[PDB]
Amino acid sequence: FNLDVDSPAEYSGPEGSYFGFAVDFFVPSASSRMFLLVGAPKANTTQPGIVEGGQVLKCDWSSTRRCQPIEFDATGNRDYAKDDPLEFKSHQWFGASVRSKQDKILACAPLYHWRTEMKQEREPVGTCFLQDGTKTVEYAPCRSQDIDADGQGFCQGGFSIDFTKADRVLLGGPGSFYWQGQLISDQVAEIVSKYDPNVYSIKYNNQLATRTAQAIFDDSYLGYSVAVGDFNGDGIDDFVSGVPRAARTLGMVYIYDGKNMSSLYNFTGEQMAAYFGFSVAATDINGDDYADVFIGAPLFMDRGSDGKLQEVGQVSVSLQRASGDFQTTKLNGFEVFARFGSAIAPLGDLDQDGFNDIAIAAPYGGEDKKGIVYIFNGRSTGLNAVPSQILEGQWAARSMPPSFGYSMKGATDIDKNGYPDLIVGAFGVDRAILYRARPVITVNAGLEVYPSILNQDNKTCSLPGTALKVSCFNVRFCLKADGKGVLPRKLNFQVELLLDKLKQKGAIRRALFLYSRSPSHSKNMTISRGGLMQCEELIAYLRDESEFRDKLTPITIFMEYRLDYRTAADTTGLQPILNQFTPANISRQAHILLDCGEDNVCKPKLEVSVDSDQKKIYIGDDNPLTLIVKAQNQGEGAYEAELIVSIPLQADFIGVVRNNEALARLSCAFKTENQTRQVVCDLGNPMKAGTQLLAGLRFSVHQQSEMDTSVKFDLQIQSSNLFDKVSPVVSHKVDLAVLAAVEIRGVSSPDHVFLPIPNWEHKENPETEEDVGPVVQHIYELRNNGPSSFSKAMLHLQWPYKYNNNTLLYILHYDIDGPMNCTSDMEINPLRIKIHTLGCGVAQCLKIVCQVGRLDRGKSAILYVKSLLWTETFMNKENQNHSYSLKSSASFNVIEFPYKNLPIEDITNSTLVTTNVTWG
Amino acid sequence: ICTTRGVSSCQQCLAVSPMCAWCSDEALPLGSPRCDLKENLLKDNCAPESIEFPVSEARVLEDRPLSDKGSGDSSQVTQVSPQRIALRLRPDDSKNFSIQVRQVEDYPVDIYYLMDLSYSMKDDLWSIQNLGTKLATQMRKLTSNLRIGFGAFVDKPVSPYMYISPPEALENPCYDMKTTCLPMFGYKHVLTLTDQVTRFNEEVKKQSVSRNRDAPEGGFDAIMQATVCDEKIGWRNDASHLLVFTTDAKTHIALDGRLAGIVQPNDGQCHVGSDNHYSASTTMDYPSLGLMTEKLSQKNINLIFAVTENVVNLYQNYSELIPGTTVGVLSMDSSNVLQLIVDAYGKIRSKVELEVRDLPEELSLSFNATCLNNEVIPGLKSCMGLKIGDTVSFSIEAKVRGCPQEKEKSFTIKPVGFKDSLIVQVTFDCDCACQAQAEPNSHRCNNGNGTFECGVCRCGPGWLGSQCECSEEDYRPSQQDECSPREGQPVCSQRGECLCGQCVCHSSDFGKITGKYCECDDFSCVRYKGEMCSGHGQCSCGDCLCDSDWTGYYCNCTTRTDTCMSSNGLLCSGRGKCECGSCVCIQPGSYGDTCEKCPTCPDACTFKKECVECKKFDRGALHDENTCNRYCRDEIESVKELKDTGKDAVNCTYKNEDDCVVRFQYYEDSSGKSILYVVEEPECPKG
Ligand SMILES: *[C@@H]1O[C@H](CO)[C@@H](O[C@@H]2O[C@H](CO)[C@@H](O[C@@H]3O[C@H](CO[C@@H]4O[C@H](CO)[C@@H](O[C@H]5O[C@H](CO)[C@@H](O)[C@H](O)[C@@H]5O)[C@H](O)[C@@H]4O)[C@@H](O)[C@H](O[C@H]4O[C@H](CO)[C@@H](O)[C@H](O)[C@@H]4O)[C@@H]3O)[C@H](O)[C@H]2NC(C)=O)[C@H](O)[C@H]1NC(C)=O
Ligand SMILES: *[C@@H]1O[C@H](CO)[C@@H](O[C@@H]2O[C@H](CO)[C@@H](O[C@@H]3O[C@H](CO)[C@@H](O)[C@H](O)[C@@H]3O)[C@H](O)[C@H]2NC(C)=O)[C@H](O)[C@H]1NC(C)=O
Ligand SMILES: O=C(CCCCc1ccc2cccnc2n1)NCC[C@H](NC(=O)c1nc2ccccc2s1)C(=O)O
Ligand SMILES: *[C@@H]1O[C@H](CO)[C@@H](O[C@@H]2O[C@H](CO)[C@@H](O)[C@H](O)[C@H]2NC(C)=O)[C@H](O)[C@H]1NC(C)=O
Ligand SMILES: *[C@@H]1O[C@H](CO)[C@@H](O[C@@H]2O[C@H](CO)[C@@H](O)[C@H](O)[C@H]2NC(C)=O)[C@H](O)[C@H]1NC(C)=O
Ligand SMILES: *[C@@H]1O[C@H](CO)[C@@H](O[C@@H]2O[C@H](CO)[C@@H](O)[C@H](O)[C@H]2NC(C)=O)[C@H](O)[C@H]1NC(C)=O
Ligand SMILES: *[C@@H]1O[C@H](CO)[C@@H](O[C@@H]2O[C@H](CO)[C@@H](O)[C@H](O)[C@H]2NC(C)=O)[C@H](O)[C@H]1NC(C)=O
Ligand SMILES: *[C@@H]1O[C@H](CO)[C@@H](O)[C@H](O)[C@H]1NC(C)=O
Ligand SMILES: *[C@@H]1O[C@H](CO)[C@@H](O)[C@H](O)[C@H]1NC(C)=O
Ligand SMILES: *[C@@H]1O[C@H](CO)[C@@H](O)[C@H](O)[C@H]1NC(C)=O
Ligand SMILES: *[C@@H]1O[C@H](CO)[C@@H](O)[C@H](O)[C@H]1NC(C)=O
Ligand SMILES: *[C@@H]1O[C@H](CO)[C@@H](O)[C@H](O)[C@H]1NC(C)=O
Ligand SMILES: *[C@@H]1O[C@H](CO)[C@@H](O)[C@H](O)[C@H]1NC(C)=O
Ligand SMILES: *[C@@H]1O[C@H](CO)[C@@H](O)[C@H](O)[C@H]1NC(C)=O
Ligand SMILES: *[C@@H]1O[C@H](CO)[C@@H](O)[C@H](O)[C@H]1NC(C)=O
Ligand SMILES: [Mn+2]
Ligand SMILES: [Mn+2]
Ligand SMILES: [Mn+2]
Ligand SMILES: [Mn+2]
Ligand SMILES: [Mn+2]
Ligand SMILES: [Mn+2]
Ligand SMILES: [Mn+2]
Ligand SMILES: [Mn+2]
Repeated sequence: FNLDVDSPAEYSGPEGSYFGFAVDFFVPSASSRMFLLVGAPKANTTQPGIVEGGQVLKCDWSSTRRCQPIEFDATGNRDYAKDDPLEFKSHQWFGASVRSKQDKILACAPLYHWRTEMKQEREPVGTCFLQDGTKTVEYAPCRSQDIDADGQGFCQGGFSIDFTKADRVLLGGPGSFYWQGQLISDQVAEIVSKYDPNVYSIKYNNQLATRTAQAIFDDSYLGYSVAVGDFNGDGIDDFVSGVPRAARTLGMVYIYDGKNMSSLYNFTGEQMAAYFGFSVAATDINGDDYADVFIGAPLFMDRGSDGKLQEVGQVSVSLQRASGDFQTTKLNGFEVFARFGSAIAPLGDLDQDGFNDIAIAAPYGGEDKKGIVYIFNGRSTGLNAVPSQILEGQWAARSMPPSFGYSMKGATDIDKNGYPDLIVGAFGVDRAILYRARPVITVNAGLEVYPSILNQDNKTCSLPGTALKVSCFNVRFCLKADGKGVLPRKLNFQVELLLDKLKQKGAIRRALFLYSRSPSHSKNMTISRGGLMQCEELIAYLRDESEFRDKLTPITIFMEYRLDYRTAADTTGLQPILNQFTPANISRQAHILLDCGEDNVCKPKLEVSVDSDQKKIYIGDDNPLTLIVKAQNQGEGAYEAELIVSIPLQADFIGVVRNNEALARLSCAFKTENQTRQVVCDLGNPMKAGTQLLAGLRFSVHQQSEMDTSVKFDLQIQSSNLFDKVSPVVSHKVDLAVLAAVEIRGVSSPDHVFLPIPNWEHKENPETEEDVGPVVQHIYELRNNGPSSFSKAMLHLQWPYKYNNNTLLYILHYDIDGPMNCTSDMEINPLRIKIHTLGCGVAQCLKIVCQVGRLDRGKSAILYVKSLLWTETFMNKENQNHSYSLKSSASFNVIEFPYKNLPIEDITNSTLVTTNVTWG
Repeated sequence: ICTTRGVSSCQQCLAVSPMCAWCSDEALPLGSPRCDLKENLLKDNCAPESIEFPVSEARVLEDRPLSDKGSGDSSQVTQVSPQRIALRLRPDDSKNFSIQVRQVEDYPVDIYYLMDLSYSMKDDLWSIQNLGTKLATQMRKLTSNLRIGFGAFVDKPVSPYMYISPPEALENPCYDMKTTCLPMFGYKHVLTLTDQVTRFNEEVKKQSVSRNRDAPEGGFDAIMQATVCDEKIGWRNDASHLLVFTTDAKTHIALDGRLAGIVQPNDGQCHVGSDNHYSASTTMDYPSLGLMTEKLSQKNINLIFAVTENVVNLYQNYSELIPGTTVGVLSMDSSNVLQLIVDAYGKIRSKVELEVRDLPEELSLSFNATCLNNEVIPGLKSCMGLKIGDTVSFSIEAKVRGCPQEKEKSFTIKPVGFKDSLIVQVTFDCDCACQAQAEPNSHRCNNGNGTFECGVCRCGPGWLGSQCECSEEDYRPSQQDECSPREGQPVCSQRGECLCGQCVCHSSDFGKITGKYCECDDFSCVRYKGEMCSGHGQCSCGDCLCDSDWTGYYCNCTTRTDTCMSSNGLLCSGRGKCECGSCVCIQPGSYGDTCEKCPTCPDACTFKKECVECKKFDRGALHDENTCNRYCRDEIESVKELKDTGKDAVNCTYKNEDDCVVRFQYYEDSSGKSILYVVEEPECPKG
């Protein structure tokens, strides 16, 4: 929120040269000056015969706004023979990626082409140039003897680059091995010490590199983007890379170990062609010293209000825990065709609040599709999903989109203001903008009233105009401000005081300042940074006892303070800014003495009462939890009475009750500020004598820990009175309960078998599954619909195996689905076959007993019993023409719950499944 | 209400509710002729044609009848009716209207064959040498006015896609493989849509395949140019448009062009010049799914993905992101397109979904769809499983939230792909006509800025009402009553401290207070997860005014049904209702996000015999409801012996009401359709 947009730094390059396609800071160790590195591919150079070789310009913050190209190559195409070039170097896009460690500058040309030295070819291998002071080596790891498209000839190495914390480069080439992608990591020392101008293919020691893989991974574009960060405990930066076409163009992000180039973690997109992985970044956005992953899907389509798909792009925010797998949220764009997640730039800690901040850019959004950049502040809880500031491009669209925001770089304090700054490159208009952060000032102010209770018959101040005594009081307004970084010493504030703010724009003011004779006053204050809460005083007098007629309405003293632009740093108008979430006004209230007794003080007797209408709160779901409160004041008036409903962690207060006239409406509010969650409700200002108020407060409990037995609710009334200002803290609890509507259902498939079976013959010793009979399937499902879950249950299947020494339903096999094991008291399928009412009573029974694990609300457990109708026993002699109803039953018993120390008391039921065989 | 809490002035007396009304006087009955309801204002006085009670209308301005045949000189085929309705709404009101859409029997059809011409398509270009005239005979059975055209694509003619060296490969990219193929091209348009089907076969066999390096080919470049170059390609605005995309490989998506140095986003504009080639191929990136969806909808183009089995699952999941596009399995030699085109046209003509264009966000649209005989399906704007000649109806409701002075915008309601549309001209009346009286501000009510409104005078700093200015203590209360509409308790809303007979609502902070008794305010609404009206509705005097596509007391209930939609098409699989974008399963034992899971439900045998009985015996349930051949889209053919072919088949048996045993079989085919083989001559009792 503190980035200056009035007078930023304007940098421009030759038109048509994409000046700004890549940007970065240059902070050399051998100097105090700092520079801008602005890549400009397609720029023309003095290279003989090279058309649009590209440049990387060094622009200075010296206010001259002058950019000077860095001498990297300066040469033409080397020759493989006479009139036979080895490289081509034209339209190579040198400067498409520029990054720099402390003193070393790395720039690459991802469209550099190569002759391959074996056959006449033009393969986009790509090359880089690492410069350190005056020496310049060439780093082309993909310009190897692995030539063609199945090797590294189209690798385009240098498409994306990055440095690690210890002089190691991370280079991505999206074209290696038929566009599978490739990451190559080399020691900067190896890159410089092993450089040989007479060797086009150099082998480096300690070179880490991903290898080729199966063809199903082709056209994934690994190395499209790169970021570095630690994701194990080794302390060495690991490799992050986006694979936007992996997994059927779902997009993936690979994390490799920065030591042995072994895979660590994977991220996968949710929507095809959304280009999950176009942009990646790594920063600790939560102040927990664990690097957190940011992934960009600029073409992600979400659902609008209507429900249609709209392309807005989304950014994947993945916080890293010390245990492994991440906690990931999402963040969607705001305009269609804006490509929200196109660039993700860490900003260090922009506001110096203790948490790092990040910037995401929509290069084709905003007015006239000019480009927008959103700033997001970090918090303890992660990343604040609400943008804090929008940066809008200022330049028109001559030929192609200005693309403001297509490239960004931050986390470097180019001035000494103590706040990191930010570079944004357009490249559509060939410009680059440097936004400088303004210092943040946190100011707290106090307001006092001497005294807060006015007595009209206590005229002690003599009015200045005429010698008359009037009832008066004092108003003290203090002001203390401070902040980090480069700042002025004495700050100029403009404060405004308002007496009785409530009665305004038509009313009797009831209170004016003594000498000013006015209801308002101003003071030009000035304070120093370190502490020193300087204050000033003014006397205000109460109007005559018979001039306003309005008592019982508090006289609200109102102070508001602004800042004057007078104090700005020597940085040519870099004026500070107050803290984002801090109030620029503060209010106290004075009350006219009325009905406070002979003691001249109002002593109230506040009383809180809460009855138990709701009795049980069932674990597992959100429940309507309504508490009816009875707040009464059986004493003198209470100034600024409020009901303080301190709730538990699972409360989530919602609304107040309107449908009843027995309980009156109330103005309540939910606020968590100091170490506590609670609900505050206005009871009257002042809450007069008697005043028996009825009110209802609805809630919805999201239970906790599965081991608690109650939920806590503490209430008490509070007031600004001196004596007896509070009520006794009454508490009311409701008991957690267990309810689990468990049911068991069964079905037969088929539920009928018509005899005789077609094409059936009698094999006295069969193993076919066809010589036995048709397949009769029994499915039993145990489902736990209830809110509360259970941890252990039993299931008892009763199967009618035989009736008078011959089989009824020969069970072939039974399968399980869910947390359940089963065991049959008889050997199922003993013959090794491979792919009226007859119950487990009057017939011989085969039992299958099952042990069930934990079943939550949506989950269930299912037993599939695949049997065969033993045709031989029917239809033969005794059961010739008789209809039989084969009956199997299944009961369940819930024995344990994960809610020990709480009543459970049972769960049990049963059902049966029938398979009727008849003669047609 | 309208009798208190809303009588401040007109232009605001109407915004209270569609019930209130204002008046002039020709007199002034003090009494209580406030902003009362008509028939309560029409109880006392002031009705010499001065009521100022505007009612909302839905007058239609043109409704041509639905045609029976889409051919010939009985012009304006008129697949939709009505075609233009004038909508006139007052603040916070709504009116309903209807719209019918018909799949006309004989509607002209033009088919543009967009073919991949990479080397693997050599066998395909051969087997379609005569599949143009072969296509004419087949389509002729469904449309008498048929047009066809051809277009081809390979990929961007630039590295790393194009074979760039040796220099002898630019004229023969098949150089290092001892054969001949013509140089590659971005997108080639050869034949514009024409009714001469032999003219199609002539242009084919004049074409030859080319060669590319990387597997993905740029066809989204061609799909885009074939859609927005309707002039070059000749789409008939009165015809059903079919764009046939035939390829056997993956596709290049947007942002892939960065590798080739192409960073200019695709504009949805035509760039095929007189040379019939996509000129911007090498300078412009591939189009995104969002841009293709936008332009396919604007040009009424049906995209048909004719892809091979090896990549069919891919383009399937692509079509889920481009709604309205159908995919079809294509044989390796393109010997299947002819049957694939017909099967695709049947799918397209089977659905009707309404889309809304240029809808002013100030008002929201509800939809109740009538697809079957008379059974209405609320919350639906589309009908599924229709056949040509059918006609479906939709009832629509439009409601405004307040009302601006937007100067009568208009919007469009139409089905996707159709040229015909319903145009709705909205018009808001948010004030009485009396506030143009030309009695500016004058005599009778304190020359001190006074005024003369519609019959009252909202004075300046102190509006006594018909008089002015108890501005600072002038009073010694002389009208201290009526400020508490019970007069047995504190005289205001307790906020305002009544003076002047006009409770001056104080405490103007943390929002704004209003109302004649200060009863109303903002920020007094309810919370759902901690946000006021769930962050989806305005707060108007303790009541939420839900934004478009939100209902319920808390404005937390969506009107969307897409998250209720299953993989079969039906919402909640016909096993449950869809309440607030989530299913509530009704069939016992069913569960899941779309009630798709029900392992304890009856087998398919119990569900398919309902079709055997009504389709092959003309009886049983599903025939009394006349739903037989709307739910029984399965292909049924009475056969004999169930010849045990197929592993994903189930044999079913049952006894009909004639005591005979019927036997049949059920077979599905790998994302293809299903067939029921009913055994002729069931088994009945012997004589
Ligand atoms: C993050 O996501 C990444 C995205 O996929 C994950 O990456 C992938 O992990 C796979 C498993 O680790 C890995 O597959 C492994 O490859 C090795 C070696 O491959 C072969 O060597 C031969 C050529 O040099 C060829 O082997 C045969 O196989 C192919 C097809 O399989 C045939 O078509 C060939 O003709 C050839 O006969 C291959 O070309 C290949 O280069 C395999 O040995 C592994 O197989 C393992 O299981 C088999 C049994 O299935 C065992 O016999 C064997 O001992 C192995 O243990 C894997 O297939 C992918 O290459 C890799 N992809 C990339 C791009 O890196 C990554 O794992 C994930 N990480 C985390 C932490 O989640
Ligand atoms: C919008 O928000 C409201 C309030 O936060 C939601 O209302 C709560 O909904 C539940 C049921 O969904 C109501 O009742 C309780 O739930 C059990 C579940 O079996 C039900 O059987 C009972 O009938 C019982 O009342 C509850 O009263 C209601 N209000 C609360 C909890 O304050 C509403 O569901 C939300 N709607 C959407 C679409 O999110
Ligand atoms: O699919 C692709 C590229 C994927 C190849 C698979 C692969 C091969 C090796 C690998 C090594 C490491 C791991 N990954 C690898 N992956 N390319 C098709 C272009 C097509 N052309 C053609 O296939 C043909 N052209 C001719 C021309 C003359 C004679 C025969 C033929 S065959 C057209 O033009 O679109
Ligand atoms: C760099 O110089 C080259 C010199 O050729 C410029 O290229 C010419 O631009 C004209 C029109 O702008 C084209 O008609 C020519 O074909 C271009 N020449 C070549 C060899 O292609 C190029 O525009 C210059 N680039 C910049 C950024 O100024
Ligand atoms: C009468 O009113 C005067 C008005 O100022 C009161 O005086 C002050 O009291 C505050 C604290 O209550 C002190 O900080 C000031 O110094 C007092 N001013 C003086 C003493 O001049 C006084 O307390 C009131 N006395 C009553 C009501 O008995
Ligand atoms: C189902 O049987 C398995 C096999 O013994 C039980 O074991 C689980 O997993 C390993 C062995 O695979 C055991 O050492 C664990 O103690 C078991 N863990 C859990 C969570 O169950 C398993 O318990 C059985 N399930 C039930 C519901 O009884
Ligand atoms: C879609 O059907 C619903 C049916 O509920 C229509 O809504 C009405 O709202 C009440 C609220 O419960 C219903 O009980 C009544 O059936 C309807 N109110 C009436 C008729 O006054 C809704 O209007 C329909 N939508 C469309 C566009 O027709
Ligand atoms: C790779 O490195 C990690 C830690 O540095 C180690 O745990 C693992 O065993 C190593 N294995 C290989 C194959 O590099
Ligand atoms: C005072 O601060 C609040 C925020 O705390 C703000 O809403 C208000 O506009 C400020 N000025 C006032 C209340 O006059
Ligand atoms: C089997 O016969 C019993 C006899 O009471 C009947 O209740 C049951 O419904 C029959 N099973 C069927 C029809 O699947
Ligand atoms: C079944 O076998 C048992 C084996 O002990 C025998 O006792 C019984 O009599 C037999 N029953 C019939 C009906 O054959
Ligand atoms: C069994 O379930 C039925 C249906 O839900 C219920 O009415 C009955 O009370 C249950 N019996 C027991 C013992 O739980
Ligand atoms: C509203 O109801 C239906 C829409 O469901 C509509 O056809 C009808 O004309 C309307 N009726 C009234 C009284 O507005
Ligand atoms: C396509 O999407 C479905 C789900 O929509 C998924 O199950 C399947 O694996 C996907 N297949 C491909 C090839 O993308
Ligand atoms: C259908 O019935 C025939 C005749 O008995 C049998 O051969 C075939 O296997 C059955 N089909 C299936 C899928 O079981
Ligand atoms: Mn590490
Ligand atoms: Mn972290
Ligand atoms: Mn920060
Ligand atoms: Mn700075
Ligand atoms: Mn007292
Ligand atoms: Mn191809
Ligand atoms: Mn290609
Ligand atoms: Mn083929």
